[PDB]
Amino acid sequence: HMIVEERIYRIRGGKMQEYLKLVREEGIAIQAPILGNLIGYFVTDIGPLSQVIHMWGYASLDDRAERRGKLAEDQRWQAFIPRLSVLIESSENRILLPTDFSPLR
Amino acid sequence: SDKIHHHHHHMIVEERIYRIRGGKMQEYLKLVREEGIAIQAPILGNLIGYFVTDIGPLSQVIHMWGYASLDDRAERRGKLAEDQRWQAFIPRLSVLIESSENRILLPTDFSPLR
Amino acid sequence: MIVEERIYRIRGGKMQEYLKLVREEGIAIQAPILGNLIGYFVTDIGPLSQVIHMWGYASLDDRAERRGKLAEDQRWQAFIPRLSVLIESSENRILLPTDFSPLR
Amino acid sequence: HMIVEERIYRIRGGKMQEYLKLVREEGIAIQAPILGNLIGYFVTDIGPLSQVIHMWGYASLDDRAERRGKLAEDQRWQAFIPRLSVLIESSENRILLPTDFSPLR
Amino acid sequence: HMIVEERIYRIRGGKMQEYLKLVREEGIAIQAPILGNLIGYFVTDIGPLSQVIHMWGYASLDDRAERRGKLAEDQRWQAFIPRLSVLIESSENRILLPTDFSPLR
Amino acid sequence: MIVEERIYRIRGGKMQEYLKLVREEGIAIQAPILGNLIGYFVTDIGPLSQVIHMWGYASLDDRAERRGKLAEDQRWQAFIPRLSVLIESSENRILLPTDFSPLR
Amino acid sequence: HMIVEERIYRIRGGKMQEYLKLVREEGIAIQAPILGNLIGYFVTDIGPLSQVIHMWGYASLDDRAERRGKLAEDQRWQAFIPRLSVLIESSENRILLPTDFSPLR
Amino acid sequence: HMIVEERIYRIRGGKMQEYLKLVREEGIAIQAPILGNLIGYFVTDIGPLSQVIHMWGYASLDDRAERRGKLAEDQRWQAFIPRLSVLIESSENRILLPTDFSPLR
Repeated sequence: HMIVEERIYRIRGGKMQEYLKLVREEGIAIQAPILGNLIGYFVTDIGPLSQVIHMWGYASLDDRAERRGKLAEDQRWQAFIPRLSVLIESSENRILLPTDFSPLR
Repeated sequence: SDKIHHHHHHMIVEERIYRIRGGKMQEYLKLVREEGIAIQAPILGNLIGYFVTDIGPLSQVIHMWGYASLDDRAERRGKLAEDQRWQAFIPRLSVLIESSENRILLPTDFSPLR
Repeated sequence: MIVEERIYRIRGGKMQEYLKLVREEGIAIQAPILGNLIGYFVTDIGPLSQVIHMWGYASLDDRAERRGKLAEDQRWQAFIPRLSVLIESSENRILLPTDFSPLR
Repeated sequence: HMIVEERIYRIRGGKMQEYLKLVREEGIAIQAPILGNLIGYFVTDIGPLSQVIHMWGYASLDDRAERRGKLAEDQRWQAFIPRLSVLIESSENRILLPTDFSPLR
Repeated sequence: HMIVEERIYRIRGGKMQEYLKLVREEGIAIQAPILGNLIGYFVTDIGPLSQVIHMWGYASLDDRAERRGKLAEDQRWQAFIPRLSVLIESSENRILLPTDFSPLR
Repeated sequence: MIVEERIYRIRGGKMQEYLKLVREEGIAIQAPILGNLIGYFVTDIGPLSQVIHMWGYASLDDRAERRGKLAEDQRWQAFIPRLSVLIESSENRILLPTDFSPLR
Repeated sequence: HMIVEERIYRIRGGKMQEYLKLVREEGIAIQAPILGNLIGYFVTDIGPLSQVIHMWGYASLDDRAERRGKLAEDQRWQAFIPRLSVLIESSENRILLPTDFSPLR
Repeated sequence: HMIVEERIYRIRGGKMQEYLKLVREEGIAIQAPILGNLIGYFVTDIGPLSQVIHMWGYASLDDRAERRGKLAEDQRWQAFIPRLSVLIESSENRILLPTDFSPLR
């Protein structure tokens, strides 16, 4: 019943530490409460490089939309997200459905 | 829900991403459900998640594995290759896989899973 | 309203076969259940042996519910394996119409 | 019969709302009458992100060429398009032929 | 002004010589008179491998559609193409517009 | 004979500037030294903001020598930085015409 | 002087061991003498999977052309290659030029 | 056995010679001792272009992780790497396992 969103960003060359600092020090404190279930947050060591992956869990897809909606209109997030966006070269996401044998489910 | 940490333990995460052959998803899943994960998990030691993509690249499976180091990973993946039940199991699974790739992810110090 | 874009690559030589299956059996089953087929296309210039189809929904919940109904439908279950063997690759995405999209 | 051109653009990080404002307030009023049959204009929510997709109907490809050539010589479009273009990281297109069971046909 | 179609096929591993034989001995003799203007036909030696590229000249895209439609209706092509298509793992095309300094224009 | 296909993606908005540079300055330096320009194209349908140019050579050692001469040419060293800044990505490949290829 | 060719293959799922068995026991004894300078032969453990990479050293690309010609025309190679090819899903290559600070050069 | 890492970078258009100057004159002297086993360093001439490839041999992935840790911490490297990184458009790595019949193994 739970769904997982995987977000995958390609960060501009040289800007990774900048990106992590903003999220570590400001972004995540705003975003996590609202979205509700940060599962994990990663920087790739082997594979595609200058890559961050974050996973978020949700009770449903319309719970997701409601939460993501609340985030988009949060004033602090509105101030924050333009500063992060300028460091992102490309992004994509996908909806993952856990199997009945997934520990995250 | 929330996680709570008091001391660091070093951990890496492997993401494996397979494109399954059209028409084979339920067969792939059934093999893993009924046989493979019961062999695989105890040996590799820390399964994190196992997913089928609903929006994105389709006929796609994604699974995550926690390890202490990359040598620990190598040690455990070598035990798995060496396991007799696995040797009989993996050829039946591998034939259903069109493509595969993996990568090593390092959790940030603010990752709940870490 | 949201639009799901599904994009399939079909096995070389099997395009007419795929379309025949959909035309004569699949779309009759699929369309009433899913509700709102927007378009169904074969690529002529671009990635080739490519089929693209678009479906409208009220929400992602609504989509999930309808597609679950489709997965549970006996005719679909008998049909989809014949179609799946012709699909070499597939992907999809969710599109939000802008406020100036004539389709919105 | 009718053909559909699908145009898929990757917009620079943080510039999506800027891009939309230009199209909403200027571009589309110029472009649409000349090109003739705007079918749809979308932003991707799940999949490749910071992506816009727009579809244009034409009676034939020679007619597409005539109309896109007209657009390119229009003096308002010339003044407009460079302001849009600096926000586009990547672009591509394709020619879709509707099936006899496509509602859009 | 002329247009050029570049068609790009990836051939199944081990099937190249078989693919080339079919085209050399059966296909191209049917195909070229009907499409009208075969420019070049190539096998990649360095790059994506087991790849053939072939380039076709047309006066216009409507002419292309008219000629490609005739090819599709031709009895000999219809008995032929299924044997070639089974060898094609993947395909794509694009329409190239020569520049005013292009030797081919 | 060998054909090299070079395929460039041009930064958004910079196409006309790329073509102007090559038209008025670049190709007059380049073609004589490289020796056999086959074609030069802009993609209208497919990957966009895309330039494709084809070059004929007697062999790959000849190519290496000729592209070597080009990179040492004073005029070309004065030109190429202005062109190069406009190219967002690039790739090339070597194509061997078949025995039934008109261009051979 | 010396050029490097990097060949990168994707092997059909489940066929890796069979592919290496063929190359180890029959292929490489034919191939390597004729091509002259096998630098290295690898299987990918992290990255794109079910992937082999082999690097060949050549004095020049004309010498490569001549030698690859000889290989293609070799009777032993001709008996061997079809059996390997059936296991190859896709392939690609590129020419690498060592820098003046490359130990391999 | 020994493991090989292949690092593959796409360099910004027009910045290649600037990239090589930095590595040739400063970077490689810092980096090669600390990592210990530079196999090769290449620029692609035919294939994906504006592409740099380098290879590093290691005894183990842990030993790799230790040496990359030392490399990261090195103060001369911290001053160098931001200057190189600004020229890199994208990067990726993979771990290769030499076959038992690879000369490099």
